[PDB]
Amino acid sequence: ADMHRVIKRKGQESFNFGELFAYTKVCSHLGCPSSLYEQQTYRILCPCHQS
Amino acid sequence: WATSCPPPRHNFTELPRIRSERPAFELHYPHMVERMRAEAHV
Amino acid sequence: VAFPRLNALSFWLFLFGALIAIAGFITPGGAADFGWTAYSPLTDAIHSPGAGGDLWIM
Amino acid sequence: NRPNMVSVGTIVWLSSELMFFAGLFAMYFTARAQAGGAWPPEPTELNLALAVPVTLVLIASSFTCQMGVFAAERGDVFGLRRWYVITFLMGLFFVLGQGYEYIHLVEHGTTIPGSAYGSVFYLATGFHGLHVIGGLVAFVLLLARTKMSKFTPAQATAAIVVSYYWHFVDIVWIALFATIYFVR
Amino acid sequence: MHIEARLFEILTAFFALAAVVYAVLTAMFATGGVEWAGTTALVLTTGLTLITGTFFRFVARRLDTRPEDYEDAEISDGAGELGFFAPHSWWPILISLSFSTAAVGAALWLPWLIAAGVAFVITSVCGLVFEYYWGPEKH
Amino acid sequence: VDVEDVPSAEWGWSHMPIGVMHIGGLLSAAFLLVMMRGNHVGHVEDWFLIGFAAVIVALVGRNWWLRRRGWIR
Amino acid sequence: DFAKLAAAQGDAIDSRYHPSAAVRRQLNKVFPTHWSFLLGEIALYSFIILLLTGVWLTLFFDPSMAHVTYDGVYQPLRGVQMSRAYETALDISFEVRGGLFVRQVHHWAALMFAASIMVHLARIFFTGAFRRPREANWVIGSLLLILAMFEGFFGYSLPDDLLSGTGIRAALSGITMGIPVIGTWMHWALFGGDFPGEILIPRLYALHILLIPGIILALIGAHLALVWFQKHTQFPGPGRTETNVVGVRVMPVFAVKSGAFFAMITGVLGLMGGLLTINPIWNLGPYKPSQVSAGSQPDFYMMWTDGLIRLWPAWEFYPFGHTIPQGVWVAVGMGLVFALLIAYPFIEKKVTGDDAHHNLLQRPRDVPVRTAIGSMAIALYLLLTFACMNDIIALKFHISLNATTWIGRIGMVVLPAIVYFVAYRWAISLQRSDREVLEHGVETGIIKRLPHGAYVELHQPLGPVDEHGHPIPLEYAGAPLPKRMNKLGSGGAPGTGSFLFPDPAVEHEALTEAAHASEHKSLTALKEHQDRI
Amino acid sequence: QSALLRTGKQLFETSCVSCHGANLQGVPDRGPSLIGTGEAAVYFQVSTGRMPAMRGEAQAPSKPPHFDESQIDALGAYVQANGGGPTVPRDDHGAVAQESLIGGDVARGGDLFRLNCASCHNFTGKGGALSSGKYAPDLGDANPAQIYTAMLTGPQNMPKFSDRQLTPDEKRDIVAYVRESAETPSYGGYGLGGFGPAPEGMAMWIIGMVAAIGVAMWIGSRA
Amino acid sequence: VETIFKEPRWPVPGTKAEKRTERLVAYWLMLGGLSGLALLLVFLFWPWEYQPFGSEGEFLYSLATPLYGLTFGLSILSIGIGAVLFQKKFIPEEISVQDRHD
Ligand SMILES: CCCCCCCCCCCCCCCC(=O)OC[C@H]1O[C@H](O[C@@H]2[C@H](O)[C@@H](O)[C@H](O)[C@@H](O[C@H]3O[C@H](CO)[C@@H](O)[C@H](O)[C@@H]3O)[C@@H]2OP(=O)(O)OC[C@@H](COC(=O)CCCCCCCC[C@H](C)CCCCCCCC)OC(=O)CCCCCCCCCCCCCCC)[C@@H](O)[C@@H](O)[C@@H]1O
Ligand SMILES: CC(C)=CCC/C(C)=C/CC/C(C)=C/CC/C(C)=C/CC/C(C)=C\CC/C(C)=C/CC/C(C)=C/CC/C(C)=C/CC/C(C)=C/CC1=C(C)C(=O)c2ccccc2C1=O
Ligand SMILES: CC(C)=CCC/C(C)=C/CC/C(C)=C/CC/C(C)=C\CC/C(C)=C\CC/C(C)=C/CC/C(C)=C\CC/C(C)=C\CC/C(C)=C/CC1=C(C)C(=O)c2ccccc2C1=O
Ligand code: HEC
Ligand code: HEM
Ligand code: HEM
Ligand SMILES: CCCCCCCCCCCCCC(=O)O[C@H](COC(=O)CCCCCCCCCCC)COP(=O)(O)O
Ligand code: FES
Repeated sequence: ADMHRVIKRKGQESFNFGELFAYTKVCSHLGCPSSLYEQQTYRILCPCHQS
Repeated sequence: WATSCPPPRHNFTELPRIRSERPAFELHYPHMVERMRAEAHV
Repeated sequence: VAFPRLNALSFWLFLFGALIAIAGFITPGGAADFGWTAYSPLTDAIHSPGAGGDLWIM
Repeated sequence: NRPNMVSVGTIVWLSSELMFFAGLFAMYFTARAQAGGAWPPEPTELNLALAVPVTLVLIASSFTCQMGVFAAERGDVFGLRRWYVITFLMGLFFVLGQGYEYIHLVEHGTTIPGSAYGSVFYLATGFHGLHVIGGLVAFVLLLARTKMSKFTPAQATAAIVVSYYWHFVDIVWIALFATIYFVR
Repeated sequence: MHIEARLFEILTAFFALAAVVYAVLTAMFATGGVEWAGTTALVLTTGLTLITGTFFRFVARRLDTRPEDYEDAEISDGAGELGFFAPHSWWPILISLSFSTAAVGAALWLPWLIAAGVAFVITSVCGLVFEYYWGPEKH
Repeated sequence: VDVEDVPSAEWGWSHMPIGVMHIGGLLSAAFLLVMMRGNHVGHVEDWFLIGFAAVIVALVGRNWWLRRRGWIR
Repeated sequence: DFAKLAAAQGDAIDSRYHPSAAVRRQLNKVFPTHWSFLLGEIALYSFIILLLTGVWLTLFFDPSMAHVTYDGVYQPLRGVQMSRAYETALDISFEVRGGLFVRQVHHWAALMFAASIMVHLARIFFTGAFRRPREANWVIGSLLLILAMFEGFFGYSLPDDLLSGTGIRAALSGITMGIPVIGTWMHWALFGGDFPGEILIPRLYALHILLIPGIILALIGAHLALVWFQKHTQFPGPGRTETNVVGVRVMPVFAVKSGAFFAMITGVLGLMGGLLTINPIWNLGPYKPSQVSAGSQPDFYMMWTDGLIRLWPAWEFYPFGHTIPQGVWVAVGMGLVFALLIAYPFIEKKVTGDDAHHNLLQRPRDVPVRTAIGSMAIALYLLLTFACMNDIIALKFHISLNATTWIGRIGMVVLPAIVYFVAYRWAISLQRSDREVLEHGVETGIIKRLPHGAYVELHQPLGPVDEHGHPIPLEYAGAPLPKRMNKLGSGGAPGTGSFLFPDPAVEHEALTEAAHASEHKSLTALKEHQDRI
Repeated sequence: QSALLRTGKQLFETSCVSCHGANLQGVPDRGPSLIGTGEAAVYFQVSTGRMPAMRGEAQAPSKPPHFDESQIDALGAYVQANGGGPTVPRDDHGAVAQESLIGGDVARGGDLFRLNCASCHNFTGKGGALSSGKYAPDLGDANPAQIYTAMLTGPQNMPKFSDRQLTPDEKRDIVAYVRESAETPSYGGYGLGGFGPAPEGMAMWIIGMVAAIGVAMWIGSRA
Repeated sequence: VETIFKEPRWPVPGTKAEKRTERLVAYWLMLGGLSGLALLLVFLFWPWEYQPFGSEGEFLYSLATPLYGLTFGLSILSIGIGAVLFQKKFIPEEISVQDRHD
């Protein structure tokens, strides 16, 4: 039901298998594992510096 | 109203005689002491 | 006054008590939303589970 | 002569404290009227084999506290310390006695969330127990002040007003003890 | 201080009459019998004035006419030292902060914060009580 | 500063130039405003920055005007 | 017997080394007895406890990153793959009698060591002890504070746990690799490869047990030697000048006081190590790059470093195919703080222009600008430290996490400004409070009603009095002025005796006369000495 | 049992229709649809006391349960009858399974907790703060069935852990670590909340430094 | 170095207060020795081995480390308290002035 709100990045439009998305667990800021994925808000939170 | 504005730290450098509910009025207007007593009751 | 120290204690106790109740606004749930008469069992944990109501009481 | 300002302030505040216990009494009486026949209900089983000796100790603490007042008015600081230390020890026994009774009541199924009777019983007696604990702190603080300076009439006044709070606490317990363990 | 005690006795009589009348008026007319939460407050409201009124009665009968209790008293009659009044103290603000710390802990139900607040309150209250009694340092 | 303003004027460092505090105030508001350039999507924080920057600017301007008119020194 | 032996050994030592003039010159040295002067001893005592407990820990710790399978007594970790560093760390706390107690005391000792330096730094800064001729003494101490933080940071990274491994991965790796031009060269050189490598823990272990503590001990020795030979500053007071020290000699008052203070510090650290759980590594688990936790804060002395990372905005620059991450801001800002802290006395002497010899300390209220600046720095440090703990504060205190970040972000500049204004007014306000006592005496708190109705408060003059009741105003001398009548002895004495029974009246009067006579000549001796000089 | 379904709808009509509607379709901007949620979602949401909610905020917090165990089963059955979904595990007697859900291999559960659960919560499961206003609650009061249902259903912001992603054996091992770590006493003294350096530093400054400074003023002198 | 003030703490001999103060210092030292002896006994005979969750001996093991710090901490702390009291009640009070020559 939320698939219509997905915005694709240039060069990565076909990187998903339907409704399955694969994102790196390493935070781009300092390398901490950012695995606080909220299912409803679709927000991935890094517990080290709150990204 | 019988002390300065603003009052000192201890609120009073002097104290007048208290004989009614209006000591300041009695102090500032001594000539009205007799009138208030006589005209108090209608 | 009769108790100069206790008179000053009332001011600060009141000021910090008032700030605690108002401090419920910064909470995500919000401050108290049940009215100043805080009727029961609306003010109950089941019907008022947020910390804003708890800060209002204390 | 002169009215004791500290005594007047303590007595006036003590009367206000009585209204605080009025709310606690209201909760107990309101729940009692809704019991329907069982007050206290099962499995709560109050025993007088422990409450009575603990209550008598608190009552006896008032007599020793009053003895210290006589020493305080006489100017005998050492006599004041002796009687207040004894009062503190027996006052401490009341807290330990009440705490011991709490453990057995909890183990038998009488808890604050377990029953409505548990709520009115624990908050009414527990808040009084907090007052006893607060009174014990007052005893220690006053006794510590006696070794700081010479025994002055102001120092003796502080001893008297502390005993006023202790007498008020003991009187409140008598009302609570009679209401709970006798008026069932 | 005859008038001071008379004020509380006047309130005592009215509170006692209201508590007795309202208790006896709800026992036979209110639905459910006696209004308990409501009556208990009225009965102990009388006790608030009774305790203060009785103490003021005993105090009045001990001391004679004070300069402020004399209809025609002179200002010079009250000359002399009144007592001790604290000139300054930062302890009261610390007591309020200590009490507020425990209240926040109680509101959010933080056992560690409640314990810290209670310890802070005792420490702050100790400073207030001992402020004008600490002796000079012995080195 | 002199004795009547700071009683312990000769006992230590007691004077700070007003230019440093006035310029620092402007830089304080400038730092608040530039922080709106970020990855946050919400604007509630943006209005808080604007309000604080405006308050700081108003205080700095009020002090500078009072100092210029001679009301305060 | 014993008396003969004392002289026998005493002559034997003197006949060989003649240590008579040197020792007597060390047993006659005078140190002031101010309470704040014992703050630096707490840091010294904590370091000694760290040395003793650290040596014990080195006999059971294996600093290796080689993965092994756990077969110890801890059931919740049987079979879990972990490094030898985490393998022996569990062995110390579980397989060695008293190892957990020693481990907990060592970690608490480190926290006391870091906290004592900060408190001791505050006294040096606010009292002006860093001035001439102690500019280099401040610089040496500043390096000790920097070394202590990094030494402790390498301390809890040794067990190789998931909590500190996450801190290592962020702080030690991501910031280092984010440095411009030569950022990945340092990371590659320090880690011996990519994170986590196989040499980080042994290198950290060596730097933490031999190199950094060796430098700290050398710096402490120079610091203590400089304090001992360049003399100790004293607060202004009766008999206190700028060419003499007032206090007690070393033997025996200072030696007993210093030795007793060491025992009580050890007891406080010993009690806390055996009453509060610190760093429960077994509950933390071995470090894995695929695992993380909320609340990954470092130790309190390093929280301000992590708080700066959280608060600083996402400001990166991408110049011509390159990248400058948000870690460069923290790395540069961290060095700026250390540079400002080390070079503060020179900055102060350049701005104020005061380059004179100073031996008497300044009360913090007498220097409002430095007190305000120090209060501003303390407020900024506290805000940075609490910003690192924002997530736990958000969870416990029911605050939005976005709110906590923005409160610290806006408060990072607003709060230091507010604290500076309050501290500046507070310091100047304290000076006015002292001026009131000088020109009016100590307020006794007794209110007296005059026959005409005037209400006046009895004042106790601190000096000579003029024609009528009002005294002549005294001059401020930089010393604290009494404000409580109880501190002047107006409260008397409760009475000689036990807490429950009184002593005989003759004994009480003799003791109170002896005490009253002792204070009469103790004060007179200072006045006689002060008048002479 | 037709009595159970009718009783559950009878509770729903007076408790849940305000935000979920009469036919469980969900009221827009007030509450989602309950179709397909299953009995496990209702059981967890009611036993934990989370539902019925009272207002819209970042998260509805936990509170004392509004319905007793009998009423939760009726409420769950009514929702289960509409759209199906996961069901709460039960023992032989038909009651909610509590003891049988404890796994026998805690070491596997600890690693699974660290990989999948200790991100939002902490290692000892004390909780954590989410993005904006939201926060992960403490796990020290949840019974094993509540943890199992939370894993099955995925409350407000919690990735749903299906029986395929996490097998019942893995789920049983996960709750074993959660239940064990809650009641294991701290070995080095007081646990200090089990949060890490943050309480350790605060306790240090308020105990060790207060005692050290207070001792110093006792030994030292003023002025 | 010049000592401008030097007097004995108890100029008047044969006083009950002096004997009471002597016992107070001794009591703290005796407490430290008793706690140190307790540390020796606790470290040698108290059950220290780790016990798994749900075991009978888990509670006793949970107090092993806490008892180590309680006995060790109270022992040296009591000795330090007695040493401070001895200096403040028996070591003569002195004030010494030393020329800086800096
Ligand atoms: C000279 C000075 C030097 C010496 C100083 C050192 C003194 C240290 C004092 C303490 C020493 C204790 C030693 C024994 C330790 C022990 O054997 O302990 C057992 C267990 O007990 C706790 O289990 C609770 C339950 O039993 C469990 O059932 C429950 O599950 C669990 O709950 C957790 O787990 C759940 C999931 O399971 C979660 O759901 C839940 O949320 C939570 O996480 C509970 O734990 P928790 O709530 O942590 O605390 C609860 C505490 C309540 O707090 C406290 O004591 C707080 C007080 C001390 C803490 C340290 C100080 C901190 C400072 C403040 C933070 C200040 C901050 C203010 C800010 C101001 C400024 C800021 C701007 O009640 C108690 O113990 C009651 C005991 C009271 C003791 C009072 C001390 C006596 C002093 C008397 C002195 C007399 C001397 C006079 C001489 C003359 C946990 O610890 C367990 O791990 C631990 O295993
Ligand atoms: C930079 C940053 C993160 C700041 C933003 C967040 C923020 C605004 C902070 C304050 C949070 C608060 C206090 C919110 C609740 C509402 C409220 C009452 C606040 C304002 C009220 C007000 C203005 C006045 C009332 C009176 C007053 C001024 C006093 C307040 C008293 C209190 C309780 C203050 C402390 C607040 C605070 C931030 C301190 C946290 C202390 C820390 C870091 C401890 C961490 C800690 C934890 C987390 C444990 O679990 C634990 C477990 C066992 C033992 C110890 C601990 C322990 O110490
Ligand atoms: C069981 C277990 C597994 C735990 C781990 C092991 C562990 C942590 C054990 C530690 C045990 C320790 C270290 C014990 C401490 C014992 C101790 C400190 C003293 C015992 C004696 C006592 C308690 C008091 C009464 C006895 C007595 C005679 C007292 C004083 C003794 C005398 C005359 C001299 C002091 C000797 C001493 C032991 C103290 C050291 C103090 C030192 C070295 C400081 C000197 C010093 C100071 C303090 C400065 O301020 C200074 C300022 C500027 C420049 C230089 C200096 C400087 O060098
Ligand atoms: C962040 C996305 C989380 C992850 C990862 C895990 N949990 Fe969670 N949990 C999270 C939230 C936001 C909530 C509350 C939601 C609400 O509507 O209130 C929870 C709640 C729980 C509970 C309930 C505890 C109680 O109510 O007493 C349990 C038992 C629980 N979660 C367990 C759990 C497990 C086993 C996890 C790993 C598989 C796990 N959680 C991960 C957020 C997040
Ligand atoms: C490991 C770190 C440190 C240790 C062991 C330590 C220890 C000591 C000790 C024991 C003293 C003796 C007098 C006193 O305690 O006041 C002292 C004095 C001093 N310290 Fe520190 N301290 C440390 C950190 C610092 C820091 C961070 C600074 C400055 C930023 C500093 C600067 C000074 C100065 C200037 C003095 C002399 C003060 C005076 O003579 O009055 N030290 N230190
Ligand atoms: C200023 C000096 C020191 C500081 C601040 C310091 C700090 C620390 C800290 C905080 C830890 C973490 C302990 C834990 O997590 O349980 C640690 C561990 C350790 N320290 Fe130190 N330390 C210092 C000196 C020393 C010395 C001198 C030695 C050796 C002689 C040493 C050896 C060790 C060892 C081996 C460990 C790991 C043991 C373990 O974690 O179980 N340290 N240090
Ligand atoms: C392994 C053995 C370790 C021995 C450690 C020292 C024990 C003996 C102490 C010697 C003190 C002699 C005092 C005395 O009165 O004898 C005196 C011997 O002559 C001396 O003064 C020698 C001076 C050397 C003393 C300096 C050495 C360091 C002492 C530090 C003490 C803290 C006797 O003097 P007299 O004849 O009574 O006038
Ligand atoms: S490490 Fe992921 S937010 Fe800084």
